[PDB]
Order: sequence, then structure tokens, then C-alpha cells
Amino acid sequence: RKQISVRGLAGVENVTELKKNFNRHLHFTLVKDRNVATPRDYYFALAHTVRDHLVGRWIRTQQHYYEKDPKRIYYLSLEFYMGRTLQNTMVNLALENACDEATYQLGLDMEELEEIEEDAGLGNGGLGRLAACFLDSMATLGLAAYGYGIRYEFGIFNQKICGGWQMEEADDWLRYGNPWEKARPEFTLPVHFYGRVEHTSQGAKWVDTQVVLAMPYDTPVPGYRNNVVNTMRLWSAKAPNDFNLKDFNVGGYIQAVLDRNLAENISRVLYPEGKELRLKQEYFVVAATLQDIIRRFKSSKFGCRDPVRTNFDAFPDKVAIQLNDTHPSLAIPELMRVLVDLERLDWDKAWEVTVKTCAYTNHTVIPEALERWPVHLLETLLPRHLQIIYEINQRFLNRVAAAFPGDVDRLRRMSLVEEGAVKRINMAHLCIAGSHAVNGVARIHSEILKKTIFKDFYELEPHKFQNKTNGITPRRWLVLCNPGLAEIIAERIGEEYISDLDQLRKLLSYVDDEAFIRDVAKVKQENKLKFAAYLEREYKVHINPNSLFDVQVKRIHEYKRQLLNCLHVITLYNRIKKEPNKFVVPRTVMIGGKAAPGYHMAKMIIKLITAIGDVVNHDPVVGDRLRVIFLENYRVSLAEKVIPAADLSEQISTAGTEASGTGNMKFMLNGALTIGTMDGANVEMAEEAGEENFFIFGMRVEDVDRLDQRGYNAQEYYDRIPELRQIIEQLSSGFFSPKQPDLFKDIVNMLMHHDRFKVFADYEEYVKCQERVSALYKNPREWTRMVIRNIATSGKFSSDRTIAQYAREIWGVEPSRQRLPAP
Amino acid sequence: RKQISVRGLAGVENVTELKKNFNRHLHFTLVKDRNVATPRDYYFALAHTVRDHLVGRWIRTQQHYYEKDPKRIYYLSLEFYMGRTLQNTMVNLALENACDEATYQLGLDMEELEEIEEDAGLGNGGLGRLAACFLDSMATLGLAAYGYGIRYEFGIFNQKICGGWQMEEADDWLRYGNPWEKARPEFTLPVHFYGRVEHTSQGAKWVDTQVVLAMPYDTPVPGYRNNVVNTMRLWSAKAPNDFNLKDFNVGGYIQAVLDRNLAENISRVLYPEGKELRLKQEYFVVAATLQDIIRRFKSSKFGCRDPVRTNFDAFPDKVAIQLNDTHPSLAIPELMRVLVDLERLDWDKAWEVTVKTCAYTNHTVIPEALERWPVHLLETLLPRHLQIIYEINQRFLNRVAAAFPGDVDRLRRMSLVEEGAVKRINMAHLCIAGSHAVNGVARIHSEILKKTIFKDFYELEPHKFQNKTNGITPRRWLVLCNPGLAEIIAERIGEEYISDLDQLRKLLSYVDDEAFIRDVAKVKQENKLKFAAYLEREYKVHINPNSLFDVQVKRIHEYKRQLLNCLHVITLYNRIKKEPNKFVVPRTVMIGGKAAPGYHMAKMIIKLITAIGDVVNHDPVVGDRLRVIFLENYRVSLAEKVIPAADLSEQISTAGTEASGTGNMKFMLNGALTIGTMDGANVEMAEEAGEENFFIFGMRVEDVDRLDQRGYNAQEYYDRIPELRQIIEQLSSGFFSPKQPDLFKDIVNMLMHHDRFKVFADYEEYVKCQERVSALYKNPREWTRMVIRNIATSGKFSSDRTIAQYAREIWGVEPSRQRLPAP
Ligand SMILES: O=c1[nH]cnc2c1ncn2[C@@H]1O[C@H](COP(=O)(O)O)[C@@H](O)[C@H]1O
Ligand SMILES: O=c1[nH]cnc2c1ncn2[C@@H]1O[C@H](COP(=O)(O)O)[C@@H](O)[C@H]1O
Ligand SMILES: *Cc1c(COP(=O)(O)OP(=O)(O)O)cnc(C)c1O
Ligand SMILES: *Cc1c(COP(=O)(O)OP(=O)(O)O)cnc(C)c1O
Repeated sequence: RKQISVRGLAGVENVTELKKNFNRHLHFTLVKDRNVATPRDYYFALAHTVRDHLVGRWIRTQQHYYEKDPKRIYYLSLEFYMGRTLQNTMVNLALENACDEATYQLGLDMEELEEIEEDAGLGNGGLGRLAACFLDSMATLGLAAYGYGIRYEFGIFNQKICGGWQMEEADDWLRYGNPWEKARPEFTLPVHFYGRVEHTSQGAKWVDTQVVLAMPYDTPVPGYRNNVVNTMRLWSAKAPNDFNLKDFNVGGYIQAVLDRNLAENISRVLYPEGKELRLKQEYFVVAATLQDIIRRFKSSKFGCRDPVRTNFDAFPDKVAIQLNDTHPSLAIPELMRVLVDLERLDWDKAWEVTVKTCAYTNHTVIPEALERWPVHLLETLLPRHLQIIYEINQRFLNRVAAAFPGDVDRLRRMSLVEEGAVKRINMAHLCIAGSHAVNGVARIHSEILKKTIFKDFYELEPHKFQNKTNGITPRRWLVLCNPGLAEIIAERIGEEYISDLDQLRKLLSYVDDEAFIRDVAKVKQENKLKFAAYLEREYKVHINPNSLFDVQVKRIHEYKRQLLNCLHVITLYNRIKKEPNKFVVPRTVMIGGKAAPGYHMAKMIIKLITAIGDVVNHDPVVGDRLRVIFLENYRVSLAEKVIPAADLSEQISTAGTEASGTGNMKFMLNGALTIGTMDGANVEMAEEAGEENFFIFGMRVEDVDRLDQRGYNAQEYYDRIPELRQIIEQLSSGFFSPKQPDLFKDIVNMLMHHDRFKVFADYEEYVKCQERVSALYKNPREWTRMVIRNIATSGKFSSDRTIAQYAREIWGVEPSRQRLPAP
Repeated sequence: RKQISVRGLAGVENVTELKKNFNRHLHFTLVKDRNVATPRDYYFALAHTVRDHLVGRWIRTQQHYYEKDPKRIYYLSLEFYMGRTLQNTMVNLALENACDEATYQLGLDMEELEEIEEDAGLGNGGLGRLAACFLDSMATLGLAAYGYGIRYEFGIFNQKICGGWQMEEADDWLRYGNPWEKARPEFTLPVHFYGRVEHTSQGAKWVDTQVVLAMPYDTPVPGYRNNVVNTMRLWSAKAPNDFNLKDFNVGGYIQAVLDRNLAENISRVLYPEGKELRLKQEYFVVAATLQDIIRRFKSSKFGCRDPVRTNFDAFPDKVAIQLNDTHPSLAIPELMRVLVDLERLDWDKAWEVTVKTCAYTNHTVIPEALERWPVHLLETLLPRHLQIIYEINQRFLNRVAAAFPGDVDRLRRMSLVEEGAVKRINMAHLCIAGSHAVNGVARIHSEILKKTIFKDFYELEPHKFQNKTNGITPRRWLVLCNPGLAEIIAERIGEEYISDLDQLRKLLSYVDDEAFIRDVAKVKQENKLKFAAYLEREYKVHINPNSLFDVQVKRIHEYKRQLLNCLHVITLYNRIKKEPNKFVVPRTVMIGGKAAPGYHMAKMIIKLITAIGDVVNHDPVVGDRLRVIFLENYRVSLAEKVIPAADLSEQISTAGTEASGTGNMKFMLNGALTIGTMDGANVEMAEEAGEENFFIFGMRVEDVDRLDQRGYNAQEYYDRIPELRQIIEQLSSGFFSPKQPDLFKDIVNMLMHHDRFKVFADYEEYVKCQERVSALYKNPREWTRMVIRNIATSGKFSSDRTIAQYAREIWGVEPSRQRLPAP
């Protein structure tokens, strides 16, 4: 027993012990051989050789949190955009240099193998990239945290462009195993759907439920060389498999083969309206988590630390639960029904707990997008939770009456129950009311929350509405994807920046140092060459390495604006062709992101960007002076290839729309210049960088508002501006689509007659700020120094900071970049 | 590359290294530590610590067959009855000693661990056990042998006895997985169902087919200390999972939810009439299997060795296919289809290869069991193979026209299509016609296939009909279950016997030596003591470890006549009550079997068998002289426990009914004397041991036919025998059944009016035999020496001989007990 220990099983940075484990895993773990193995096979030998090291420190970290029993923090997200784990674990564990030497002497190439990894198909965008950033900060800052989500077998679609139209293939990333996860069938747990609630004697009982099972999966998150490793625990839904003879529902009719497949596809796909499945997913991820939580509260030495009920008095002391946007809101009534009904605390002792345990991050501005289930839907698959949301609600509206007596119309606005045709439950209001700290994700967002969206909630409980500005981690997003820029930053000011990003302001001392200024420049010339190379070798084009890499990687939605960028492209194209011998600084325009199935505007925008691409790229006058590439299937591992490469980062949303913008910061720390309207995270970036270092343009929010107030009439702009006029008529006569003239019709009329987002208004000014971009790029010394200024200022944006601001003002816990001993 | 090698990966029988790998797997493979490891957890780390030694010589064995390129033979069977692998892998790998000592030091008990393992639910009976002894023998005699077949998730049922009535529970043995298998998602193959045959130009083209993917798992089977390890490849079904939006079958309707579950439970359930799922399961295994076979033929250094087509000319020199029973039969129409439609050989060359490739083992005697499929089922799901099977039939019936011209009635008796109401295709005739060796399984059984059942085929091709008498393997069924007998046989004659069993004849020189006699009776006393203990500790009873241990462990069918034996037990009962003080040899009668859900006699029988025992084992005058126990959920782990203990082997099937009987042979080998009719396997074991040393009795097969001839009129017996007349009236009045008198009413009538197997005929003489039995028992020295003659004559029944004969006589390859160098 004490002889069965984690202890003599490594020597780490040792090429000869990593070579001997690489050989044990190909053979014994994979049961393959060198006569029969593939690159996929050699990646799982190595994936497994790095994994041994990662779980050793996983074991010791978790033992060390049971024995020190700290406050535990549960990040609850319905999306975890991890993406690729091999190089990151080697960079956070110190093994990259020894893995590379050992594989190299085993006659293979790590860069090959690295590129066989499938991106962890668990996210689709922002909301999820961010949780995965915060897990890296959370593990580095010694915190005792947990990521909890649904594990999606089919990710969210793969993008393929066929005839310049987006096709959605499916992502089965799980296709040859995922070497980084450990399936725990032994901790499967019931999740209860439907039923009826029987009020028996001392409580209600939620009886006659269908059950789905929630099976957990453990993937370990390491911290930047601080020897802790925390946990990502994702839940697969699985059918009871009795459906055969056992139950005597069956035998006679197996049409309960439908429970089975409608059980199993809670875990099967990301999304992608008021659908029974979405709410089955939110309940499911929330329910199986809350048990696993309450379990460690009772179990984690606190069984013996009962002093009263294993008291839920010290439950908020040792637990926090973050509900990242309204997607886990039912963890508030689900916690209340476990406490009230299963344990037995009275309603107010349990409420005390709930509101001192839950905190909620908000990431939406337009009210048209806050969460909202119909009540009949809630009646039908969660009876007792619609009961609880009604009691939470009656109390809350009386609290409001203890505060603004006489105001009726406030009661009929701060209710969790919305009236119309179809009464709903407003999950936003739940979340505010059931928690102790609400925080938006940019200062202008948190403040417009307080000021407009959650105002009445601000007046009754002003103390709650915090803010925590969004952040990126310096590891994946500067050490790991841009090792070259990191190298020279360490040459001047050392490592500490990796684990402490405001230290990068020291770089302003070098602003005029010619060595630094040739070195930052060189590293980008490296990074562009390499991406220009991939732009032939996986997908195809003839990129010029010397052009201005202009990139817009943003979700393809109408407000997000690539239609602005297209008209500026067809303005350049048109210019180059009207005077084929003027010097125009050459540009590589690259746009990427995924439409969203069935949003057809979004789909005509992917078809425009490609047809433009087929004309400008193939016309001979334009030479190599302009090219328009659609980067296909944009995703986290493409993002770390292209962001190192870009020199201009098109941030151009109509102002007032964006909330924040985590990839904005990915371009700034990675030596690009942002052109952008003033909104979301452009503001605290411009503010850190000093506005003159930034290409801010366009209407500001107030100007949007005035235009609305007198009403935007898109024909006036169409009638002033002679270029705009022309490009519109080119779309329309099918200059860009000869076979189908009429093909962009709907994009003409969108523009011409119902632009909710004022493309034509920010036109004139947009191109003039581009002229200011072209014009500076044609003087390499000063452009490279504006870049030094954006980079030495990054600091305000590391997720190690945004997290500390969670730790201290919200979870109430202290971060610590202390090495834990280990291995 | 060349430095990626198996070489430095194991310092085997070394306790200090096995402790090391233990701790690697508990932690790194299971991602568990001693603070949270269960006995399952420690069971799995040990599984894996032993597995590393396995896969290492899997390795070496399989590299060696590729370099050497031997005839490698594919053993196809739809049920592989494996049961627990650990001790069997250690003993075979010689690791048992160092692992026990190792776990002893780690302070774990290996025996507590070895009982966690679930009994590999791939099998059901004889057909399946036979496949597992044959795979052991094929390793030991280093053949390039593959076992192929489906992976059943749900085994078959795990029985429970609730109130003396049988309950089938399900075997979800794969619940916490299986440490001995490697998933190969890499080699997932399509298998097509339904479709339509487009006769296009140079052939036929099977189009519009539904697909079911076969994904394979690999399991290693080790030899007896020879370092060859062979493969067991079991197939699992996986529906294609585009079923969401991709295909445009769906979106609109996902009612092809059904496709994906009707696909999935191909692999789910063992069976357990003309049900499309059996036919889809059988074709499932054939198709996947043969694509692996031809994949390995063209790959296995023969892609280099083409000379013509990568010709199938030499296919029978490198492949042997064994059709174990009629479940694999579409192997003959599927190998033609591939050869003829997919490659392009013509029908007479392709047929040449099939017949020289295919060989067929029959295990049935009664024509009523042979398998037969409606042509309307085969047209619907395999419409192409119905074609091939008719052309196979036509051309075979012209061969028969060659040979017996003028004959009309043989054409129609011999034909593959069968007429009546429901036109059938006779699968046994397919096999004979496209196989080059048809064989039975005991001498008599192969002769009555030659003489009655297949005789018109025996005339056209008398060369075809072989016999290869079954076998039991000495590793698992003597060494493993019985160490104590293993050991004392080894002092006297050495270890070669375990891999050479006929030399157990050497023992016959020690017949009168009292040291052997004594030792030989000591080990049984050991074995009985321990089995007596297991009958209290796991299940409960107060066995008298000195009693004559009478066990019948056979399939609860009428023809298996446990009822016979019950008439005899009730007889013993009645005597001990009539004559309280006469000296009677104390016995403990133990019966065991799984009913067969749906067969109502068998369910009524286990009921008898429990309540006889409720009566007698509680009744005060019988004391401890008689007890009757039912051995619940008989499976392989129970066989290796009760077959070591047994003194009397109850082998009583009506004669003419058995084809063979492998528990028969197991019992002989462990010094248990046989009471038994002159049937099945009993015949050649009587012939080995000498009839003086066998308790033969009851109506020989001749006498059966005579009794049928004139008519078995059971009442005559009732009316001669006063014990028989009495025990019938005891069953009937309710003596055994006082709360429902009338319960055994349908057993009493059966016996009395329509016993298809004549229990009453052999009653008188059966119990006369039984009296001989108890007499000899009451005479140790002469009891214990009959045993010695029996054990010493066991040689003909080691499966090593059955395979050696298959090897030389049907497959065309040489045996060799040579130790591959390795590890
Ligand atoms: O009370 C304990 N003492 C020591 N180690 C523990 C204890 N509880 C859990 N562990 C470790 O904690 C890990 C994570 O467990 P979880 O937090 O319960 O999911 C396990 O793999 C063990 O390594
Ligand atoms: O061409 C080969 N040379 C040497 N060993 C081979 C070759 N092909 C396969 N093997 C071995 O054969 C094993 C089984 O491959 P399979 O029989 O093709 O399924 C591999 O694990 C290797 O050990
Ligand atoms: C960081 C990141 C993101 C986050 O993207 P954005 O906030 O810039 O814009 P929206 O998509 O409009 O929210 C998205 N995708 C990837 C790959 C990534 O690394
Ligand atoms: C050897 C064996 C068998 C085989 O049983 P038999 O061949 O003796 O006769 P039937 O019972 O009629 O098939 C079945 N099950 C186990 C566990 C076993 O070891």
C-alpha cells in the first residue's frame, strides 16, 4: 500500500528516457510497430509519452488539494475551445527541447507529428476560446479549478468551400481516439428528465422521470511550469441499455429505440431557437456537475469537517461556480432543489448558500439575444425547477417592493416571468437574482449593462455589477505560436513576462534601438514566409511575401462586416485597373470564419469573397499587387498560424455592436496594426497603446444613434460617392459572376435598401484610413516602431490578470505563481 | 526509424520490475493512485502489467510469421467461449511466480484480484469453448492461426435463481472495459446489406446497398511457453453517423434512427428460428473477415509475390478457411463474389480457389437442426449472393448428373434449394459443395454424417468426409484448474506432458504404487475441501467434503436427461427414509445449466431440481447422507472450479443423441470416473480407458431404434417398477410442491405419455449402475486406482492432437512445438 506510489516513474528532461517511453507506448500502448505505423500512430506514441508526465503532476496536484482543502472553483461553460494540446503541454511542462531531440534521434520530425492532431472539437468561438484561456491562467495562478462541460462527439461542422459556397462537413475528431482524455465509466451519474412532482408530507418529490446518464471524461490542464495540472471534466450522455427485455416497456414495442437516440444526442452536437434539445443540454451539463461538486464538498476532508449538516454554511466558503453567459443558469434552481428537497435546508438557508455560491459572466449587449425558455417547455421536462423559478421569483418581486414601493411597472419589468403570447422565463433575470456578482467583459459593456440592459437590477443591487475585461494567455498566443517574437523579447527583458505580461512595457526603451527594430521586423518576415508557404502547400495561391497581409478572421455575420472589406477590395482592384502604373503598396487580403448553417446572408458573403478572389487573383493587370484569399475552415490551429503572419488586423464592426474581442488582442500582442471602429475591446486597447498608434475610424456609437434617430437613407451615400456607385453596379450586372448575373441580387438590395448596420455610411472614411495604412507600410522603420508600441502595451490583456480580477473581487481567492514541488 | 524497436522493453521474472510496471499502469494508464484505487483498479493494472509481456511476443510471433510466410489459417466461428484470461496468460507466459510474489510485496492478494475478472461473454456453449481450446492448441503448436468472430457487447445472459425459478440478468461484461483488447478504428471496413443487382457488361454490379461499418478489436492468445502469441480478431458494428443532415435522407426525416440501432445490435446480442438479425450477424462476420484475409494475402509479402493478378492461384497455398458449423456459410458465396465481381476471375478459376480454400466442421446429428434460410429473406437482403448460390447449385447438380445419370430423385434430394411451403436454401448443402473436407467431431458422429445425414454427398465425393475427434487443452483444463494433480503427475513423469499429453500413459506404471495412490486421493480431498468451501462462501449449503461428488453440468434439455438423474436422486431419498439405518454411501448430487429462455420444460426442470433439494436437504432422517445442490450460472470460471472436485461425472444423454461432449474429456483428466451411455465422446474414452474402467449403462443406440420400431410405451415400465411408480405419484400429489400440488403436472405427463427420449426405459439399469458406483466408492484404494487408469489414458483428448490432425490432414501444414526465440 504505501509501496504503491507515483514516485520512481520518470527522469524527465532526458532524451534517453523520453526515447525509451516513446518506444514503450508505440508497442505496448498502441500495439503497432515500425513496420506498420503511420504518422497518426507516431503522434499517439509521442502524445502518450508526453501524457505520462502530465498525469504524474495531475496526481500530486489533486492529492495536494485534498490535503490542503482549499476553496474549489468550477468554471461552467457549454463550450471549451481547447484546440490542439501537444506542443502546449511540452511548453508548459518544459519538455519541448527534450521531446524534439529524442524524436529527431529516433529519425522522425516533431513538426510533422504536431500537425496530425485534430483540434479538440468542443467549441465554436469566443465564449469557448476564452474559457480555455482562463483554464491556462487558472492553472498557472496555482488556483484549484475545474472546467465542466458536455463532450461533443461531432464538434461543430468542418468547413469546406465548393464552388466558393460553404459546405458543412462534420467534425469527428474523436475518430482514432483522443490521447489526452481518460474515460471514467465508474463515475457515471443519473440525470433526470420529465417526471411529475408529488408533494409528499415534508417536501415535494420529483417522481416518474426519464433518465439519461452522464458519463465523465477527464482531460488534464497543465500550468506554465508551475507544476500544478487541473481538470477538465466533460460529460457524455448515454442511454440506459436495458431496452431489450429489461423493463417490460420493451419486448412488445421497441419504439423506445427513440429514448436511446434522443438520449445519446445531447452529447452528439454543438448548437451550432427554443429547442427541447438545447434546454436538455443545459440541464444535463448542469445536473451532473452539481452532484460531482457537492460530492467533493462532503468527501474532500469536509466529511470529517462536518460540524453541522456537513454544512452548507461553509459551502460558499469552499466552492465557487461561474456561469459563463446564461447557458448554465439552471445550476441556480438545480442547486436549490438539491439543497431544499434532497438534503433538507429550509428555503432561506439554502438561498443564502446559492446567491453566495453563484457568480455570472455576461457577454451579450442587444437584449434581443438574452436567454429565454417558454414555460410550457419548462413544465414538460423540468416540473420542479419551474416550481422553484416561480418561488425564487415571488420572493424577488416582493424584495423589489420592499425597495421601490408603489412601483408596479418595475415589478412587471424585474420579474423572472415574461408575458405576451407565449409566457417565458427569462434566464438572464434568474442569473442576476440567484447570484452574488455579475460582470460584463469590457468596461463599456459592463457599464452599458448597469446603465441600460440590467439597470433596475443595478438600482436594487448596485454592489453586484462588476466587470472583468477579457484577456488571452501569453503562452498559446505568444510563446507557443510566435516563438520567434518571444525569443527576441526574452533577449532584451528575460522570461518573466510569460507568466506576468505587463512587464512587456519595458520594450518601449528599445523603441528606437535599431537592433530591436531590425529583429521585430525580421521575425515578422519569417512568420509571413512560412504562412505564404502553407498557402500553397495545404490549400493553393501565389502569395507575395512582401505585401501587406491584411486579415479579417471574424464570425461571418452581417454586423461583423466583411461586406465593408469587400467594397474596399473592389475599390483597390478598380483603382489598380483605372491606372495600372500607379504605385500601390501591394496587399494580400485574407478573410476567414464560418457562416452558420442556414444564415443565407452569411452564405452569400462567403460566395462574394470567393468570386472577387477569382477575378482579382486571375486578372493579369493586377500582377501580384492584390489577392483575395478565403482562409477555409478557420479554427484555433489556423488562428495560431495566421495571427503570427498578419500585419493589418481588420477589426471593423458597426460601433456599439461588439462587446469585447479576444482575437483583437491576439493580433496586438503579435505585432500587427489594428484598423477598427471604436468599440468592444478596441477601446481599452487604443487607450493602452495610445490612440495615435491605432487606425481608428468610422462612426462612433453616438453617431450611430443619431443616424438612427434621423434615419439612415443608404441611397444618399450611394448617390454622393462615385466609386461606391460603380462597385454596386458591378455586383449587379454580374461583373463578378458572369454566368449568373443576378447572383448577388440579394446582397445589392440588402445594402441598397435595408442595411441594419451602415456599411455605406462607414465607407468613405474606411478607405481613407486604409490609405493611411498603405502609406505607413511604405516606410518600414516607423511601421515597425508603431508595432513596438502596440506590443509593449499588451499587458492590460493577459488572461492571468483577468483571472486575478476574478480570484480577488469574485471567487474571493488568492492566485499564487508559486511552483508546486512535484514531479 | 530502426532504433524504434521492441528490444529493451522487459526484464521479466523479476519482482522489482513487475512492481515498477504495476505502479506505471495504476497511475499512468489508469490515472488513479492508491488513495482511490479499487480492486477493479488494481485488477486492471495487473492485467496490463502482464499484457505488456504478451504484446511484446505478439510482436515477435507475428513478425516471425510475416518473415517466414506460413500457411495461416482462419478459424471462423460466431461464439468464442473464452472466460478469464489473467492466470491463463501468466501460466502460459511463465510469469505466474514473479507476479504473485510481486503483488504479495505490493500487499495485494492476487487470488482476490483474479476473481474480479468478468467471464468473457463472447460465447455460450460447446461450439464456443471448442473455439477457445482450439485457439490455445494452435498457438502452442505455432500455427499461423487467426480466430475471427463478432464482439458481443452483452455476452449472453447471466442467470440468477429467484425462488427456484431461473431469471436471465444481462452480462454487461464490457462495462469497465476489457484490458486485453486493442481497438483498431483504423481498420474499420464497410459491409453492405440489401441493394439491387445491375447486370452491367463484364459482370453484375451490386448497387444501392445500405452499409454497416465493421470496426475490429484484437486480442492476443499465448502459447504454452513457446513465445508465439496469435490473434483473436473480433468485429463490432458501427452505423455510419452522417445521420443528422448529411445524406439528405434526413433533416426531413431521421426515422432512419432505426438504421443505426438495427446496425448496432448486430454486435450487441448473442443468439441465445429464421430471424433476419441472425442472418445479418452471420453475413456481418464473413464479409469483414474475408476482406482482412484477401487484404493480408495481397499485403503479406505477396503484394511483392504477385506473379499474375497477385494470384489467387496461390491463395489456397496461403489461406485455410475453417467454417465452424453453418453460421459462417456465406463465406463460400462471398469469397466467390469478391473473386468474380470485384477482382475479375471467371467462375471456374474462382470456384477452384474457393473449394480448395474452404473446409467445414459439422456439430449436429439430427437433420432437424441443420440451418436453413427462406429464399425470400436472402433475396431481400443478400440479392446478389442468392444469384451466386443458385449458380453454385446448378453446376453442382450437373456434377451429380454426371455421376448418377438418369437420377431424378437425387438431384432433388441433394440440391441447395429445398421445396415445400416456403422454399428454403439449405446451408449445410452449400458448405459441402464449396468445401474440400467435411468433418465430424467424434468417430460415430462422422460416420453417421457419412452414412445417413449427408450420404448422397458421401457418394459423389467420399474423399471429402473426414473426422477429427475433439479435445480439451491441458493448460487451462489440468494445469490451471488443477495444480495439485499437475504437480504430482510432474514429479513422476516430468513437464513435457503439458505440451505432449499422451505420455500421461507413463502413469500406468504407478497404478499399484501407494505413494501415487495416496497423493492422487489427497489432491482430490484438497479440491473437494476447497469446492466445499466455495459452496458456502459464494453461494451456501453444508456440503460434506467426504461425500461422493456427483456433478452433471450440461445444457438443461430433455435429451440431456437431468430428469433421469432426478428420478435416481428421489430414489436414494426414498430408500434412506424407508430403511433409516442401512449404510448408504453419502453423495452430494450437483446439477447445473442454463435453461434457454423460452424453453418451458427446462424452466420446469430447474424448479424440480431445487425443490427436491428443498425437501431432502432439510429433512432430519437423511442427515448428511444426501444433499442435492443446483450450481447457479454455470460458466467457464465455475467449470475450472467444480471439475477438479467431482468424483462422478454424470454423462447420461439418450444414446444416439450426442455428437461428442467436451466436459466429458475434462472430467476424465482430473480423476473423475464416468457413469454414461455408449454415446458421443463416451465411446472413445471408454475405448481408451477400457470399458472395465468406465460406468457405461442403458440402452445402446441399436436398442433405441428397436424401441422406436415397436413403440416405446412408457406405462409398461411404470407398471413393472414399484420405485418408479412411487416417485411419479410423489411428484403428482404435490409431495415436492405443497403450495401448488398440480405444479409438476406437465413434467409428470410428459414422462408418462410422450417422453421423446425415453427416461423411463433406462431407469432400472441406471440405478443398478449407480449402486456399482457407490460400492466401489466404499473401497478407496480400488476407487482411487480406477481414476489412475483413466487419467493415464487421457492422451487422445488433448486438443493439441485434434489440431495436429486438422493441420496435417485438412489444412496442409506442419505442427511444431518450437520456442520462438523472443521475448
Ligand atoms: O482524500 C484523498 N486523499 C488523497 N488523494 C485523493 C483523495 N481524494 C482524491 N484523491 C486524488 O484526487 C484525484 C481526483 O479526484 P476528484 O476530485 O474526486 O475527481 C484522484 O485521482 C486521486 O489522485
Ligand atoms: O511487412 C511486415 N513486416 C513485418 N512485420 C509486419 C509486416 N506487416 C505486418 N507486420 C506485423 O504484423 C502485425 C499485424 O498486421 P496485420 O496482420 O496486417 O493485421 C503488425 O503488428 C506487425 O508486427
Ligand atoms: C480567439 C478566437 C476567437 C475569438 O474571436 P473574436 O472575439 O475575435 O470574434 P467573434 O468570432 O465575432 O466573437 C474565435 N475563433 C478562434 C479560432 C479564436 O482563436
Ligand atoms: C466444457 C464446457 C462446456 C461444454 O459442455 P458439454 O460439451 O459437456 O455438453 P453440453 O452441456 O450439452 O454442451 C460448456 N460450458 C463450459 C463452462 C464448459 O467448460
